Amino acid sequence: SWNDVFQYETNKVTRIQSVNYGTIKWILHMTVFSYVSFALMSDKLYQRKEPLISSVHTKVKGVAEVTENTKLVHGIFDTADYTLPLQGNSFFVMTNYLKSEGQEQKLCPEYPSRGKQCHSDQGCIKGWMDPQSKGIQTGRCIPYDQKRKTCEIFAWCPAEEGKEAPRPALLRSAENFTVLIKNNIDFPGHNYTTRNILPGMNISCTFHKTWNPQCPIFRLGDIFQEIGENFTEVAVQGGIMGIEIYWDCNLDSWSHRCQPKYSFRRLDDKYTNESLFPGYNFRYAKYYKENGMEKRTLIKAFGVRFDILVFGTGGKFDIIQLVVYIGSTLSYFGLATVCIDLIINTYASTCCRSRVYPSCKCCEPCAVNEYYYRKKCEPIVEPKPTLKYVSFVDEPHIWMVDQQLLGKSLQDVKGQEVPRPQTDFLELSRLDSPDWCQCGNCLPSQLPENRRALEELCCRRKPGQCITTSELFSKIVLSREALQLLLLYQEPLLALEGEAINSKLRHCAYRSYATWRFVSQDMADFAILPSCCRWKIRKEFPKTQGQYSGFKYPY
Amino acid sequence: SWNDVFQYETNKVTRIQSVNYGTIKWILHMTVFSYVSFALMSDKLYQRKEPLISSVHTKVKGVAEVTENTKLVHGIFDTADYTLPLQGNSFFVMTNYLKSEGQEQKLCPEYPSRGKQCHSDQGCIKGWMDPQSKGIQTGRCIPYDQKRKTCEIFAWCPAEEGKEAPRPALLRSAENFTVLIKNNIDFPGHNYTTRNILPGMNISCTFHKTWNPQCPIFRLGDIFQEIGENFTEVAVQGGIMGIEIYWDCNLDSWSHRCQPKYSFRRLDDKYTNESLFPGYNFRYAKYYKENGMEKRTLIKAFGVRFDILVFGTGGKFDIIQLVVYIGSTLSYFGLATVCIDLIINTYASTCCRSRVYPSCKCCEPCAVNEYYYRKKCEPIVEPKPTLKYVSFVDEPHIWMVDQQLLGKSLQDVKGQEVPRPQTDFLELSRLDSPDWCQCGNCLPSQLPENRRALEELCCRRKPGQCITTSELFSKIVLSREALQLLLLYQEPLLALEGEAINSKLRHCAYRSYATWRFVSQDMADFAILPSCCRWKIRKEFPKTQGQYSGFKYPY
Amino acid sequence: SWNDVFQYETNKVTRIQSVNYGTIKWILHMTVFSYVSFALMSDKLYQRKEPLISSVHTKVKGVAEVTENTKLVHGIFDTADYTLPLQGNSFFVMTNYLKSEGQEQKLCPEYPSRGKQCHSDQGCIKGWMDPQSKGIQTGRCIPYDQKRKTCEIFAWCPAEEGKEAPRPALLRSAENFTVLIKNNIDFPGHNYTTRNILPGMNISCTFHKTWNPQCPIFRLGDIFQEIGENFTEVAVQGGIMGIEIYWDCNLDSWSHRCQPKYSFRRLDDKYTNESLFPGYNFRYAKYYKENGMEKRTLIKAFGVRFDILVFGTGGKFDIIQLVVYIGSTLSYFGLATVCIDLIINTYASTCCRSRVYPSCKCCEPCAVNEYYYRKKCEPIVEPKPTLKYVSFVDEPHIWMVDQQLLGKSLQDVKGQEVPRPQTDFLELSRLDSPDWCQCGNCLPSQLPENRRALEELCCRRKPGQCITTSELFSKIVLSREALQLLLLYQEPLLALEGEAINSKLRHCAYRSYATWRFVSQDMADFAILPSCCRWKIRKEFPKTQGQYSGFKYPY
Ligand SMILES: Clc1cccc(-n2nnnc2NCc2ccccc2Oc2ccccn2)c1Cl
Ligand SMILES: Clc1cccc(-n2nnnc2NCc2ccccc2Oc2ccccn2)c1Cl
Ligand SMILES: Clc1cccc(-n2nnnc2NCc2ccccc2Oc2ccccn2)c1Cl
Ligand SMILES: Nc1nc2c(ncn2[C@@H]2O[C@H](COP(=O)(O)OP(=O)(O)O)[C@@H](O)[C@H]2O)c(=O)[nH]1
Ligand SMILES: Nc1nc2c(ncn2[C@@H]2O[C@H](COP(=O)(O)OP(=O)(O)O)[C@@H](O)[C@H]2O)c(=O)[nH]1
Ligand SMILES: Nc1nc2c(ncn2[C@@H]2O[C@H](COP(=O)(O)OP(=O)(O)O)[C@@H](O)[C@H]2O)c(=O)[nH]1
Ligand SMILES: *[C@@H]1O[C@H](CO)[C@@H](O)[C@H](O)[C@H]1NC(C)=O
Ligand SMILES: *[C@@H]1O[C@H](CO)[C@@H](O)[C@H](O)[C@H]1NC(C)=O
Ligand SMILES: *[C@@H]1O[C@H](CO)[C@@H](O)[C@H](O)[C@H]1NC(C)=O
Ligand SMILES: *[C@@H]1O[C@H](CO)[C@@H](O)[C@H](O)[C@H]1NC(C)=O
Ligand SMILES: *[C@@H]1O[C@H](CO)[C@@H](O)[C@H](O)[C@H]1NC(C)=O
Ligand SMILES: *[C@@H]1O[C@H](CO)[C@@H](O)[C@H](O)[C@H]1NC(C)=O
Ligand code: NA
Ligand SMILES: [Zn+2]
Ligand SMILES: [Zn+2]
Ligand SMILES: [Zn+2]
Ligand SMILES: [Zn+2]
Ligand SMILES: [Zn+2]
Ligand SMILES: [Zn+2]
Repeated sequence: SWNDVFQYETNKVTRIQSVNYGTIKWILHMTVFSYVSFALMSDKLYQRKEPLISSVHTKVKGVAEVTENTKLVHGIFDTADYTLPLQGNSFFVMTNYLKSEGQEQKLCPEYPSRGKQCHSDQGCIKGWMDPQSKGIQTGRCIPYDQKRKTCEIFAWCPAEEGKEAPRPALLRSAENFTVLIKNNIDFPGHNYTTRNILPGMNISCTFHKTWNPQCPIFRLGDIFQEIGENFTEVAVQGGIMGIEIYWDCNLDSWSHRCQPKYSFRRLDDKYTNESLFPGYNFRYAKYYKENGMEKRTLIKAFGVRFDILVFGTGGKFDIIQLVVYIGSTLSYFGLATVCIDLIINTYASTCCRSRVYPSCKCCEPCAVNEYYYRKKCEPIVEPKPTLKYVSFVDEPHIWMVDQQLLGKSLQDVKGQEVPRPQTDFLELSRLDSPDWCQCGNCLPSQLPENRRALEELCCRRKPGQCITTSELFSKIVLSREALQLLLLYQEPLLALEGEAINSKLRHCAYRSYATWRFVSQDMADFAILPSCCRWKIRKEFPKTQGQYSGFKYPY
Repeated sequence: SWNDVFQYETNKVTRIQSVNYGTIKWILHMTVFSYVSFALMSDKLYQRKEPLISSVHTKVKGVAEVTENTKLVHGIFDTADYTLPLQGNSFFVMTNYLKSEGQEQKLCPEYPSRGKQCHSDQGCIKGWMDPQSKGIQTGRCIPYDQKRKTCEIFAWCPAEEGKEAPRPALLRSAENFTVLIKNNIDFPGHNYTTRNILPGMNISCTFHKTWNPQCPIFRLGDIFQEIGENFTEVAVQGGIMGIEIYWDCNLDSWSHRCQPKYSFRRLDDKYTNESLFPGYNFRYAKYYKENGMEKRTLIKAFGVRFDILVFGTGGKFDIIQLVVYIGSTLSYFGLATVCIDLIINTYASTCCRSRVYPSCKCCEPCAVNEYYYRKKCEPIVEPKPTLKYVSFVDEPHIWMVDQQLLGKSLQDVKGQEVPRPQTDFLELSRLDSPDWCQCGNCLPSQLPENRRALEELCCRRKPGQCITTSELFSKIVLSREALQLLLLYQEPLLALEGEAINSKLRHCAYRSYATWRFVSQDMADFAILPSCCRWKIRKEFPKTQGQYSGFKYPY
Repeated sequence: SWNDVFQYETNKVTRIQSVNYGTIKWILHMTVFSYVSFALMSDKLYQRKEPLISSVHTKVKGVAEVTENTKLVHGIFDTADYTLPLQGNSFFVMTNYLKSEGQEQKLCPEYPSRGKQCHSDQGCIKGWMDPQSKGIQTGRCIPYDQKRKTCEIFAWCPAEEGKEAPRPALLRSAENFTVLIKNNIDFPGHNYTTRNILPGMNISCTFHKTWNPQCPIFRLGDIFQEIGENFTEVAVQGGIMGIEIYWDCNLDSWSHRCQPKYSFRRLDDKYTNESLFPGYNFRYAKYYKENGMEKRTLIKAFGVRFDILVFGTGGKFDIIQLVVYIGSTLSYFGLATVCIDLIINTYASTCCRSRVYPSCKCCEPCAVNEYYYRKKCEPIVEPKPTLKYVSFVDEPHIWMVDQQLLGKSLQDVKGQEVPRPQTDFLELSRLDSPDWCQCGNCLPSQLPENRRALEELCCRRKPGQCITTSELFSKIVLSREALQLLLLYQEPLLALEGEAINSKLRHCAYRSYATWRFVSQDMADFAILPSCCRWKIRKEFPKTQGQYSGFKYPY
């Protein structure tokens, strides 16, 4: 069994000197290789990709001059006046405000915003909380001014909720403010970190997608203008703007590159329903005790929230990824074999000559695929007991019968026609009768009736001379000298005495007939001799005791 | 060499008409195809997936009525009173508070919380910072009330740290508050963006996992109740709640779909140790100068922080992903071949007939695999110098010797038994002696002693008649006419003169014996002639000058 | 066609008893298997990986004692005095501050920071906004102190912008503060959630990478010291520090593990340009009305922003991932076949014996690959009309001509030399003349001139005796008895009358010569008979009417 370990199996192959097939093979191989390499390079499937972790630090610069009114009030706003302490992934710049000073808890008329003007105390509801007004209704319609009256609410008073944002925006100058963004990223798996500002960078730059695509200083109005948004209009009610920072980073030494790409995107819907809080604002309150009364000053601050969104991946060569990709793509290199074998097996079909070629004679030279097919494939048949082969001297083909004989004579049974194999020319280049019978020599079978129909076969389908009348039958089958010579060839020291030699000669005659007619040993093994030939052989080599056994299943 | 380019190699194959094998093959092919397709469709391995980038904007609605006590104090809380300006990925709603007004830097008794009541100045430590009390101890135990005394600390005074949160929570009405969540997402690789609110959506809706699973307006109490949490109890000390927004988005036109799925999850541990800050609170201070004294008002605000967590992927068809998947799965289509070849090579074994079949005769019909194996495999042996083949007329098999001869005669040397090949019946269907010897005809070798044992072989293992006594030996081996005919067949214009013709006839006789006995040319090449036959041949075709060279290694 | 369904094709293979090839095959198989398994286990390519979603809750503990100056002012700072309400992914600890109390809108001298000292009103610019000073210049150079004068600005006054941060930092004690971090993560795809604090954990612990690598309580100074950063110096101007929490989590039951790894990283550049806002600070304003004047108190707060960065993946077994990996790696198991077949086809080359072996005789035993190659490959040639084979009795090889004959005689045409196939020894082990001619027997062709050169071939290249003079030619080719015997073998009941039998005998003689000389039937089919032999055959079997057709293309 140890030799069973030291075995190598290699496939048998046939080789063709064909220009067409070799050319097609190499073309397909090159195509597969080119696509595989292109995909590998384009998608960098040799790399392991890791997402980044980011930190953002922002700084806003700018002073706004605000002139508002009775009297002309001039003032300015600095960063502490329009920005919040947060300086990370988001920052807020106030662009407009409404302020209510000295609020007190008490009853006051609800502000007459859209559809808040009541006509009778029936319209008002006692105890009902109005989230819009931010107070509790007392169910009384009371005057708000000379020509309007509204529901009385308990709230911080005076209540200006629902008041329209001032137009134009008070902090319009914010269009001209600048923000510096510092972005630190890291790929912890690859142990790589970098930042968006490097030594030698200019500090007086201002971002431009063309001239200065790497300056991290942005004018807000320019941010809006780059994407077709009007800062002046958004400043009235506010909005949300995104600054996207994309890092497509290659961390391989021979191709190292990691720099940010900046882009902008509005994040609030422009056509938001008035009931879904259009824009962006928040209310900030300060609380103080004055005159023994606890009071509140509220500012409703409209502005733009800038969301800084940082995303990306870092790639570095990984051998396991490349190995997996190559394995995934290796099987595509059998395309040439699949296609050319398909061509060979398709043009080897007979129908491709009888029908296709007459219509199109350009494909006539493609008949050589029959030769390739016969040199490539060896068809064989499952050797099961009902398998039988018969040959008729009148006909040139062989007939295969692969069904049980339900009493019907094998002569009458139909069968699948198959070609007669060609005998090797090298080896050849040497020196009252039964109704089913018509050769005048067959005899009734001598087996049990259950299996008598097997031996009820003749040498031909039509009346004529028996095959055994030929001298070849006696030369090959009944020539005792030839059979003894064959047996001696197999058993040099054979003893020619007894009935055993007679049986051996009878079997050799059966084999000789079967090999002469069916040629192939696979067919010869399952062949069936005609009754005439069988009984002639048996008469030439009689069996003293017992009746003849007949054909036996080799398996 | 150019013709070497234009070559196509195709594998030689044998074909079997078998119902069982074809059925198994197609079943396995269909199984592999079905699993591959199912996996591709289920996991959408034809798609490239990209993670989303998100922006969240929240708005809380609701007014709380608070009645607290000496006197009955009625007041209300609006959004500016219980929410912070931040409206992004997280928002905070105050549900309870403790307020300390008019704090001053001075010495005060430490608040008598759990285990903070001292009995003597020894318990207190001078200069020690207590993070719980948030002051510096002076090492003196001083009275706090009539019946308790605590360590004196320098801190903002009066100090109420450690005071229990009021129960029930003052802002319980917050259960009935609502929040509107607006979520904007983008897949920048796929250049796709959408939002969680679309035109035509109802505004008076309230979220429900069944009735309104797409309304982005949520009642906080409902959020808690959906996951078995009690808002009333959490409101006392606070907590953290997660609102998860999942985007499983398909961006293919024929299957386009991108909508959010909402879900809730508590993020703070319910059974947190009292020493690990259970709940959620923060302390907010306002500073003011009154009476020339700089004072502080501190509010300890308990509440629920809502964390909005947005995650998901967007898939779109990619040809390279599909190609990689198909390549990864192509090799699974050789399963049918592997399994059926395994069956053929396993049932071709001899042991599978001698032992297995008697126990189970259902497997008797599976002996046909021997035929398939012999039609599929051609075993060959490495042709190395020690390779030899011998045949004995008494025995029916061949004996292979593959070891060096250490003086021992080849007759005595043991060998591996191998079958005698079958001669093509088509070609056959034609017209004082040494101790190791027992045929009475062998002679001692005439080589040098170092290699004499090679030629010390007989024609049989047991006493009997020599093979050469048969007429076949003279007909085939010693028939000068036959050998001349063979030589002329190979060399039509051969000259029959000199000793060269004698040598050629001797070699042809050796070849004829080797082909007759061993049949196969692979075995014939490495065969060894018996001494009797060899010396008989040499006598029939004597060599005038020199001793005979003997067997030569073909390689 | 139904039988076409029930077919199984298996490859024909040859088997070699070789120790070297089997050993190499098993070594390569084991190598491929070992690498595949190692990669699968190391990279856990059987797992589907999901990114986590995180929530962070922080709590800072500590009290700072600050003694600052005229008079000695002693005070303390608690969490509400140096922390902001936010307690999520980032938190801020104030380490230094500059405070400006009682600011008013009015004109004031610009603070004399680096290069802000003007000498004349020309240096100042009217109406220019200075983001550094945060005011509007009036274009007047006015005194700031006794020995310096600066540009007058309208701003919040007094303006201290540009003033140096105090050194040493006032809140140095913050080195000794602690922060507790609570981190909740979830893998929603795998439906797994955990947290960084579990029951039974010690509460008095403090983080250490060696002793306490799992305590989520961190001293800030220790955070800095672990990565070689000086808290004392960073406290003056501030900075940003990252606390990274990595979750490498395996969610398989047999290998379950999910715990955090903590690490630190400075996120602000240490060598930042003074014009790019080095450090970290923000300005916070409180607004109040005093004496009827609206005033502002501004604090410029320097400190450390701590960014808590949480990242990681969770893996769980997926069958589809494993199936894809196995399919991707299956094709690597053909390496043994590729390599050994390459060896066989490379050492089967002739040049590898004539040249390589003499230089290196260690490779002499590798000549056995010629036997393997001839037992493995069957070369065949495309059967196209110009294909011809010729043989010359003087020469021992065959000559293939694969080009059109442009009138030149086939005798003169050159051709590709090919070996003569070996005849099966088993079958063999039996009983005025044209200028191009030199055998004295050839005759001019009798075809049309367009195709006469095909038949203008002789039996030899050099003068000598004709092949047909041999008795073998008459025995094999002209033996009428042998040809009739062959025809009867193929057609047992053949009728020997008419000219049809003569034509059959002529064709059989052509076939016999072609098989005798070219041996292979593939070459015999396209062989060309010499004129001498052809005309001798035709004379022996004359054609009564019509001229002889000649060679015909089989396809
Ligand atoms: Cl969004 C935001 C961010 C940061 C701070 C604030 N707050 N909070 N309280 N006040 C402000 N800003 C200042 C201010 C706002 C409106 C009206 C008057 C006013 O005072 C003056 C007086 C003179 C010149 C300039 N401003 C806000 Cl609302
Ligand atoms: Cl968490 C948070 C978010 C947003 C704001 C605050 N702040 N900061 N300072 N005050 C508040 N809210 C108001 C307030 C809280 C407690 C007690 C009294 C009180 O005032 C009144 C008086 C009458 C009616 C209602 N409230 C906080 Cl603590
Ligand atoms: Cl960053 C930040 C976070 C949180 C709060 C604040 N604010 N905002 N306003 N004041 C503070 N802190 C308090 C304070 C800061 C500087 C000087 C004096 C001072 O008051 C006293 C008085 C006695 C003892 C201690 N402090 C800031 Cl600046
Ligand atoms: N192929 C084939 N073999 C046959 C046929 N008849 C007999 N045999 C073989 O010949 C043997 C039986 O010969 P037979 O003389 O009838 O048996 P006997 O009773 O021992 O004399 C069996 O092994 C059969 O395989 C036949 O028609 N075709
Ligand atoms: N297979 C085989 N070949 C043999 C044997 N003896 C001789 N030969 C072959 O015959 C040739 C030598 O014949 P021999 O008459 O001894 O050589 P001589 O000295 O030239 O006459 C060699 O090429 C051998 O391959 C044998 O026993 N077996
Ligand atoms: N291979 C080969 N075949 C030949 C040659 N000459 C004739 N044939 C074959 O012999 C047949 C023609 O024989 P021929 O006597 O000339 O034809 P006829 O006119 O019917 O008598 C054709 O089918 C040819 O394939 C030859 O030189 N080589
Ligand atoms: C922005 O700056 C330009 C140039 O100084 C000025 O013309 C423009 O009016 C400014 N915009 C606003 C809104 O003040
Ligand atoms: C931008 O908005 C402002 C305010 O409504 C308006 O005056 C101005 O014309 C707008 N500009 C454009 C280009 O729409
Ligand atoms: C919530 O609203 C319902 C219906 O108005 C009311 O019955 C309930 O008391 C409210 N909850 C609280 C805590 O006020
Ligand atoms: C919820 O908590 C409150 C406060 O402790 C309690 O009164 C109420 O019974 C609780 N409800 C449930 C269902 O546990
Ligand atoms: C930190 O604490 C240690 C031990 O109490 C003390 O020696 C050191 O001075 C403290 N650091 C500062 C900056 O106060
Ligand atoms: C840390 O910084 C402080 C402030 O500059 C300095 O006094 C101290 O020597 C520094 N320590 C080290 C180790 O550099
Ligand atoms: Na594969
Ligand atoms: Zn008959
Ligand atoms: Zn008959
Ligand atoms: Zn002997
Ligand atoms: Zn003998
Ligand atoms: Zn000639
Ligand atoms: Zn000739």
